[PDB]
Amino acid sequence: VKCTKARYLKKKNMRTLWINRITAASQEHGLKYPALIGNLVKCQVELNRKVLADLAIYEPKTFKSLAALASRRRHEGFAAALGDGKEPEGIFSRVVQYH
Amino acid sequence: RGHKGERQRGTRPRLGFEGGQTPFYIRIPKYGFNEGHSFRRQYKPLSLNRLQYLIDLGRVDPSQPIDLTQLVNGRGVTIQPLKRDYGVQLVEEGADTFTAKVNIEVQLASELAIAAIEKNGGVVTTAFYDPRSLDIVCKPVPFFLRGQPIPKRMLPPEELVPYYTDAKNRGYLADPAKFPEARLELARKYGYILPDITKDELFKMLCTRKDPRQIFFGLAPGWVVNMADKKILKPTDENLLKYYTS
Amino acid sequence: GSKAVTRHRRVMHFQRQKLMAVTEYIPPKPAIHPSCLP
Amino acid sequence: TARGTPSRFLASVLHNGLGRYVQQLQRLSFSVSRDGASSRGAREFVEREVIDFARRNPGVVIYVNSRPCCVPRVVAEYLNGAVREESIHCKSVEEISTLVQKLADQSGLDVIRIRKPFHTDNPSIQGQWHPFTNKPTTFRGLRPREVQDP
Amino acid sequence: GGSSKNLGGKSSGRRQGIKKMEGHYVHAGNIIATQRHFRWHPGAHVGVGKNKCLYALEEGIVRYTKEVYVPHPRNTEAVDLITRLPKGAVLYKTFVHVVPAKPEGTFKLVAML
RNA sequence: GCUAAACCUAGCCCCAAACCCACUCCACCUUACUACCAGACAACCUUAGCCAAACCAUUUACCCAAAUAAAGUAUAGGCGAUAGAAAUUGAAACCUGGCGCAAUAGAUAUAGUACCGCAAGGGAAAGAUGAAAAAUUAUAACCAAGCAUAAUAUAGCAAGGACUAACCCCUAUACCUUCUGCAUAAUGAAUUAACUAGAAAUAACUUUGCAAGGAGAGCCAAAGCUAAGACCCCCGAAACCAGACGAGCUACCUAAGAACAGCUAAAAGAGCACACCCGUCUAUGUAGCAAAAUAGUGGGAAGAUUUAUAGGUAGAGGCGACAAACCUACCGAGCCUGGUGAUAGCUGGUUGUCCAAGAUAGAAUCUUAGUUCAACUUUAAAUUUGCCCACAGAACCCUCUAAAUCCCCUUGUAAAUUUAACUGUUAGUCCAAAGAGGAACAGCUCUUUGGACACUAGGAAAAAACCUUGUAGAGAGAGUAAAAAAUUUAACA
RNA sequence: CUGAACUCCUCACACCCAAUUGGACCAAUCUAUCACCCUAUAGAAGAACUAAUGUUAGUAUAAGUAACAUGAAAACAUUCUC
RNA sequence: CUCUUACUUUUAACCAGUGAAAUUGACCUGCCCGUGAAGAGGCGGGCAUAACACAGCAAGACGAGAAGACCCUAUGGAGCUUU
RNA sequence: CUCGGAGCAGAACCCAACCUCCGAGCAGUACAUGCUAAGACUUCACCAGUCAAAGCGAACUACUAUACUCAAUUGAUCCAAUAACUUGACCAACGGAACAAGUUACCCUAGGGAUAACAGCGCAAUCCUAUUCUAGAGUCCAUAUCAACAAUAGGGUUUACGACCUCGAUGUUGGAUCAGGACAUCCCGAUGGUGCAGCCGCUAUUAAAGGUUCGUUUGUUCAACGAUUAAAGUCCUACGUGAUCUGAGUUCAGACCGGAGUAAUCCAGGUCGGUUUCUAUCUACUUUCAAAUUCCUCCCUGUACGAAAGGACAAGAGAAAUAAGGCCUACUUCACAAAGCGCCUUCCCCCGUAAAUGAUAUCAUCUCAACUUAGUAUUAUACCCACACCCACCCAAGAACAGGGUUUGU
Ligand SMILES: [K+]
Ligand SMILES: [K+]
Ligand SMILES: [K+]
Ligand SMILES: [K+]
Ligand SMILES: [K+]
Ligand SMILES: [K+]
Ligand SMILES: [K+]
Ligand SMILES: [K+]
Ligand SMILES: [K+]
Ligand SMILES: [K+]
Ligand SMILES: [K+]
Ligand SMILES: [K+]
Ligand SMILES: [K+]
Ligand SMILES: [K+]
Ligand SMILES: [K+]
Ligand SMILES: [K+]
Ligand SMILES: [K+]
Ligand SMILES: [K+]
Ligand SMILES: [K+]
Ligand SMILES: [Mg+2]
Ligand SMILES: [Mg+2]
Ligand SMILES: [Mg+2]
Ligand SMILES: [Mg+2]
Ligand SMILES: [Mg+2]
Ligand SMILES: [Mg+2]
Ligand SMILES: [Mg+2]
Ligand SMILES: [Mg+2]
Ligand SMILES: [Mg+2]
Ligand SMILES: [Mg+2]
Ligand SMILES: [Mg+2]
Ligand SMILES: [Mg+2]
Ligand SMILES: [Mg+2]
Ligand SMILES: [Mg+2]
Ligand SMILES: [Mg+2]
Ligand SMILES: [Mg+2]
Ligand SMILES: [Mg+2]
Ligand SMILES: [Mg+2]
Ligand SMILES: [Mg+2]
Ligand SMILES: [Mg+2]
Ligand SMILES: [Mg+2]
Ligand SMILES: [Mg+2]
Ligand SMILES: [Mg+2]
Ligand SMILES: [Mg+2]
Ligand SMILES: [Mg+2]
Ligand SMILES: [Mg+2]
Ligand SMILES: [Mg+2]
Ligand SMILES: [Mg+2]
Ligand SMILES: [Mg+2]
Ligand SMILES: [Mg+2]
Ligand SMILES: [Mg+2]
Ligand SMILES: [Mg+2]
Ligand SMILES: [Mg+2]
Ligand SMILES: [Mg+2]
Ligand SMILES: [Mg+2]
Ligand SMILES: [Mg+2]
Ligand SMILES: [Mg+2]
Ligand SMILES: [Mg+2]
Ligand SMILES: [Mg+2]
Ligand SMILES: [Mg+2]
Ligand SMILES: [Mg+2]
Ligand SMILES: [Mg+2]
Ligand SMILES: [Mg+2]
Ligand SMILES: [Mg+2]
Ligand SMILES: [Mg+2]
Ligand SMILES: [Mg+2]
Ligand SMILES: [Mg+2]
Ligand SMILES: [Mg+2]
Ligand SMILES: [Mg+2]
Ligand SMILES: [Mg+2]
Ligand SMILES: [Mg+2]
Ligand SMILES: [Mg+2]
Ligand SMILES: [Mg+2]
Ligand SMILES: [Mg+2]
Ligand SMILES: [Mg+2]
Ligand SMILES: [Mg+2]
Ligand SMILES: [Mg+2]
Ligand SMILES: [Mg+2]
Ligand SMILES: [Mg+2]
Ligand SMILES: [Mg+2]
Ligand SMILES: [Mg+2]
Ligand SMILES: [Mg+2]
Ligand SMILES: [Mg+2]
Ligand SMILES: [Mg+2]
Ligand SMILES: [Mg+2]
Ligand SMILES: [Mg+2]
Ligand SMILES: [Mg+2]
Ligand SMILES: [Mg+2]
Ligand SMILES: [Mg+2]
Ligand SMILES: [Mg+2]
Ligand SMILES: [Mg+2]
Ligand SMILES: [Mg+2]
Ligand SMILES: [Mg+2]
Ligand SMILES: [Mg+2]
Ligand SMILES: [Mg+2]
Ligand SMILES: [Mg+2]
Ligand SMILES: [Mg+2]
Ligand SMILES: [Mg+2]
Ligand SMILES: [Mg+2]
Ligand SMILES: [Mg+2]
Ligand SMILES: [Mg+2]
Ligand SMILES: [Mg+2]
Ligand SMILES: [Mg+2]
Ligand SMILES: [Mg+2]
Ligand SMILES: [Mg+2]
Ligand SMILES: [Mg+2]
Repeated sequence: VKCTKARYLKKKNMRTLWINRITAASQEHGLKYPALIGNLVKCQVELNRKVLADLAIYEPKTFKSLAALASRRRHEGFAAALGDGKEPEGIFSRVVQYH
Repeated sequence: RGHKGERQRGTRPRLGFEGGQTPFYIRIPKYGFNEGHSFRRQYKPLSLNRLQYLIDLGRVDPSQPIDLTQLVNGRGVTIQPLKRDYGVQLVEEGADTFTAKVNIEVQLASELAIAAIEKNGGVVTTAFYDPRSLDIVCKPVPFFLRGQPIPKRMLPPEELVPYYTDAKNRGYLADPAKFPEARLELARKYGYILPDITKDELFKMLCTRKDPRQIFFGLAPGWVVNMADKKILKPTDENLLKYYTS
Repeated sequence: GSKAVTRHRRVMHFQRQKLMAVTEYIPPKPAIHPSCLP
Repeated sequence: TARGTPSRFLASVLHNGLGRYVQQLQRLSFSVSRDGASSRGAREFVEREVIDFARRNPGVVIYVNSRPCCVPRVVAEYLNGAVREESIHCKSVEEISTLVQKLADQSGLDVIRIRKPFHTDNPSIQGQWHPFTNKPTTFRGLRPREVQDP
Repeated sequence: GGSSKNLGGKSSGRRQGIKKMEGHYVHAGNIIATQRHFRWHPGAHVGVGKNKCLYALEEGIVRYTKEVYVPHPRNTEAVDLITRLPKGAVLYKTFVHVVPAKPEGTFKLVAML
């Protein structure tokens, strides 16, 4: 019975581990975890947390680029929110549409 | 088996018990629905449809007298003397389409059933059989293997003597002189012309009737049938002959 | 259980507690405090 | 359970599929009975299926042995040396076909818990993370609170 | 200790009331309502039993209406009330009716003599 | 590596057939198994009760001479439970077999022996080589618990997820029974092996045969009838009755015996005090030396005393200086066997795998620890509406002019009713709401509408009843649901 | 942002309620006929045990614990102590 | 008894020999507060924490023992009394 | 204990409590309250009960005429009586056994924590405490002190209520032993107020380190009384604690008295007597190494105070008791030694308030203003601290083990 129910916890724990690892990597670049995950989605980057945690360990240069991209998108959000609509959309804020 | 109580332990009360409330089958008043049921006479119905059906298929022969033996031998009717059956009652169902000319001996007959057979030129008689006689006449061969002399047929009980002494019912103990009037009355009531059966080629057969003390045609009380040797033994003692002829 | 009218203030069902919290009076706030204007 | 059984890492036999694919199933040994209801489905598999199955797999040597037996069995042997015995007792012809095809597709490694659903010998292209990966360097490599040129 | 001084009071519900609501189809004899007192009064083609139960005298549809109430001049209690009413005031009560659905019969050709 | 494990015979069971039955010499009804003496005593006589009737009081099947059938009919009966014929009918019948057991089985049986009891009576356990033991350094090994080889390292229902890695990290309140609800500090269980618990009619259903007939006389039949398959546990009282066995213990009695130093008084149911009898108080002991003892201290000790021997009174009874004493260690009435597998609405137990549907208004009852009928629930079958609901419609009397309901086309949906056959559930908990009782107490009690629980998961700290959420598998994917507690204060003319 | 067995995603799907009820399979045994290193189709039945203060037997735990025993010397003759 | 003390014997403890009983679901068997079928070694939050004997103690394991004898229930018994 | 009406249950039906109210166990008039028969209702089953068109026969052309008024006004089967019709139970325990009461402590079995007594838990009427209000009492004066009618809270010690764990057992009073804890403080400490002169008191704030007696009757906890004390505190801990003890009480079997009953036997009654097991498996624990509290005496002093009577505080000194830790010189029990009745040693702190300076608020104001003193200890220091002679012997060391000595191993 324990072995059966452990299948749920394995998935849950696995994801808690990725979030901890992603949080650590993001903090090395001065970014909090919610800012990275949230802003990457706004760039239409659908990388999941499993891949992101692996990239942090084995592809640290790519991860810094992803952190930089998230940070750039985050700053564009602030500028847009500050503006009154006069400003055009940010270069990285433009969304690719699919019909 | 459930949990605890009487259901699981197997000790629930008898069927009909209701937990102490006066049960349904007791709180209803007694009434004589079934009083004397075992002494009530029963008659297996034989319809004219069934009789016509049996004749058409060759199972009963209308060229010879038809009695219980012939009906049973053709598997036309099943009689149970142990179940208080006293014979067959001829019922009217099928009268409209009944065409056969028959000489039939039954125990009871409806007025309309009598008319259906008489309109076609047939003869119908009502004949009483006591429980022993009825058993013998229905299954003769089992009786013959008992090695007993053929018994006499007992007379009807006093309550049945009026029925069998009345020409309206074609009673076997009724005055033959009264039949012509009774036969003509039905012909008038039901709008048919009474045929003159005396002119028929089968008139002798139509008249064949067993004596009121005779179980089988052609066989007298007190005869011993020897089936193994295909013989008949007749007693000659004067006292025995008086007993069997009285 | 307790009756609808009690001597003490009866505890509310949590959903009702939340209902009360969400429907509290919110006073109109002026853009500039009126004491800061002539 | 996982703790009550052995485990292994996902792997291949001689890097199979890298340069070319080599079927790992090397030999099949059937033991059918001329008489016996248990082998009815195995006898029908030898009449129409085994011959066409060998045409497709010329690298697998099939040995059909008809002998008295209560339990017909197929024994599969693989290039890595693994031997697997699977009973075909009272199986239908279609059931046996499926089993035999599965044996052909397997590598022969132990069917036990695989720790990871992937394997790689080169997990990092840009350099595996270490504690100094994202740390800046300082002039003359001076440590915190270290007097230079004293 | 002590004992309660209220005895009795354990009668079960009578299950009285309307059996056939507005618009329902009734056959002749069907009980429309049962009542302890006159709450609904018998209207057209509605009989009243000895126990005040209303039943259908005809097959049809049950209808409930409000009608002016004129008592029998021999009903002393009701006549005593109406005589004491202010002129211009008319009593009303609720009546139930059955609207007959089928005709009493039809003339059919039976012979050509 | 020990302890052990393993075996196939001994015999036994059920039938058939057949009627049955002893004997060397000597001893044996007196105290049986005792060579040898004067007596005369002589056998029969209704079973009862448990139990069923849900108490119990009339009553409650027990081979009685042919299987079958008549027939569960006539008839009997608190006409209740239940009991139950006859006339009549009428067949077969060749011992030497087995879908019986195989050492916890089958007879209790290796034996009615050992052992237990005064007696009647109760009553076991077990053996295993081979052709040869005149082959005995012979028949290899492998298998329960328990141990040994080989004690132990923070932390915890002892595992799971895992991991390079046993542990360290994270997750996780044994099982069974019983309950509204059990990690419960409620029940049972040291562990291993073996043994140990669902028996059948009435109908119906399914599948064959034949069919207005069916069936190898009986019986049934307005498509029936014949045949088959498939549903109804185990252990346990205190009791009651019958017939035996017991007064070598003890109560009392009968016959014929024995014991009682010394001192005082000399008369003694007199005093002191040994032997002897009894057992007042304390301590010890409490599976003890003892199923009533030991040590000391005590009562009596020529008497209504104590005591050896043989005998008598026997359970509806005896005996009793009445303590309901004592009658073979347990007497409000002995013990043994039998009726007897007594009965238990009461507790406990009830054995392979997998899937599916499935939670409950009430009435009556010597009934509320239980039952029967409804209700709910399950399976099969039939054919037709079921649920949700638009107007219109449903009371006056009276203080809350309440939330609502009933009826109901349309519409959205797929159920509903009927037929057939049954079982279990009928000891209920908290939450919201409308009330009643209590004290506008209760984790209180009583109804009503709804929800949840007694089934899963997440949350509220742990958490049956609050919130989120249901339909089941794998995944080292993803989006969410519910989901964190806020607040800080008194000068004055 | 985090956060379920809710929902989506790849593949699959009869596969999470007590009492009760319906259904699909099946261990071993015996018999009929097969089979012939352990089987098949059927017919049968003393047909399956983690629990009844269950019965019998073995061995544990308490536990090497509670408890139990022989006066002294000597030449084993004897003597001494009580 | 105030108010206990000393000594001897027994038991005791150690060595040698012999060797039981009740009991026992499994145990890798801490403390505090809180919680909960309402009194927790096992749940939540904290704290404590190498391993292993011997001798004591009796606060707890709702400790062992006897299917509570009190109380109620059962259309369960029995003794005795009686208008 | 059956039946009906009303409320609870407001509007279809239905709906409980040892809930709240009122009734029934008939009466009267008919004598077609004759017969028969569609369709319906129904007390949540069944049984029973209810309403009815048409028709037959009557009545009828004056009768709210046709199943009478009335709410319930009632009783199954068997059986009995009877020619028939029909009748028969306060069968009221009212779905009704044809007919049967007491008592048990001499008791038994099966069960129940489904259900009481002890304890826990829930609750807080009762009980206890605090605050709010300002009538009244206090010579005046509400608040030195006490306090009515009420109000708002807290406590969980009482008596009750509930029936949730336990009846295949959670041992029931008081005492002995050892006590852990709370502070709502009885004594000792520090303070504010006083109707505080002083000595005594009353009241409140703070303080739980330390302490809180011995006797007579009673089983007693209590209570009364005697003699003391600085004081003889209140409570919780399964009304702490029976695998530590006690068994006087309560509460089995015997017996007596009063009383009840025909008796058996019984009563909150009194009275005499009456068996208290356990060899420790687990948890916990077995030298908190070591700072002390209090009374009295002298002195201050017959001083401060006071009309007088009376009569202190602080410092200073001495001597005791208790507690903790040791010791044997003497005494005593005793005698290579262990002991008390003997002797020796014993050290810091308590935070309630009382005062300056001085702002918000240019005075003042001890200040949840910045700040200054009474006013504070890292509680102090003390103790402990080495180690392969170790076979054996001795020992003031010790259950074993360990420890000390052997330069005291013929
Ligand atoms: K009848
Ligand atoms: K035996
Ligand atoms: K159990
Ligand atoms: K508990
Ligand atoms: K419990
Ligand atoms: K218990
Ligand atoms: K004797
Ligand atoms: K002894
Ligand atoms: K039980
Ligand atoms: K019962
Ligand atoms: K939640
Ligand atoms: K001494
Ligand atoms: K203990
Ligand atoms: K009754
Ligand atoms: K209360
Ligand atoms: K108990
Ligand atoms: K006393
Ligand atoms: K323990
Ligand atoms: K100020
Ligand atoms: Mg059970
Ligand atoms: Mg029950
Ligand atoms: Mg409420
Ligand atoms: Mg009412
Ligand atoms: Mg009612
Ligand atoms: Mg009986
Ligand atoms: Mg009885
Ligand atoms: Mg006969
Ligand atoms: Mg045997
Ligand atoms: Mg083993
Ligand atoms: Mg852990
Ligand atoms: Mg089980
Ligand atoms: Mg309970
Ligand atoms: Mg739980
Ligand atoms: Mg338990
Ligand atoms: Mg129990
Ligand atoms: Mg059966
Ligand atoms: Mg009797
Ligand atoms: Mg007797
Ligand atoms: Mg004697
Ligand atoms: Mg004598
Ligand atoms: Mg003398
Ligand atoms: Mg004397
Ligand atoms: Mg004397
Ligand atoms: Mg005495
Ligand atoms: Mg003697
Ligand atoms: Mg005597
Ligand atoms: Mg007496
Ligand atoms: Mg007595
Ligand atoms: Mg005896
Ligand atoms: Mg017996
Ligand atoms: Mg039984
Ligand atoms: Mg299901
Ligand atoms: Mg009754
Ligand atoms: Mg009931
Ligand atoms: Mg509806
Ligand atoms: Mg509708
Ligand atoms: Mg019910
Ligand atoms: Mg409740
Ligand atoms: Mg997630
Ligand atoms: Mg889902
Ligand atoms: Mg699925
Ligand atoms: Mg198989
Ligand atoms: Mg088979
Ligand atoms: Mg079995
Ligand atoms: Mg077993
Ligand atoms: Mg067992
Ligand atoms: Mg021990
Ligand atoms: Mg010992
Ligand atoms: Mg000794
Ligand atoms: Mg000892
Ligand atoms: Mg020893
Ligand atoms: Mg136990
Ligand atoms: Mg606790
Ligand atoms: Mg120990
Ligand atoms: Mg001890
Ligand atoms: Mg425990
Ligand atoms: Mg115990
Ligand atoms: Mg019990
Ligand atoms: Mg009896
Ligand atoms: Mg009804
Ligand atoms: Mg009419
Ligand atoms: Mg009744
Ligand atoms: Mg009734
Ligand atoms: Mg009676
Ligand atoms: Mg007494
Ligand atoms: Mg008992
Ligand atoms: Mg309870
Ligand atoms: Mg209590
Ligand atoms: Mg308790
Ligand atoms: Mg309170
Ligand atoms: Mg005043
Ligand atoms: Mg308390
Ligand atoms: Mg309750
Ligand atoms: Mg117990
Ligand atoms: Mg103390
Ligand atoms: Mg205080
Ligand atoms: Mg106590
Ligand atoms: Mg004791
Ligand atoms: Mg104790
Ligand atoms: Mg006493
Ligand atoms: Mg007296
Ligand atoms: Mg006494
Ligand atoms: Mg002084
Ligand atoms: Mg100043
Ligand atoms: Mg100033």
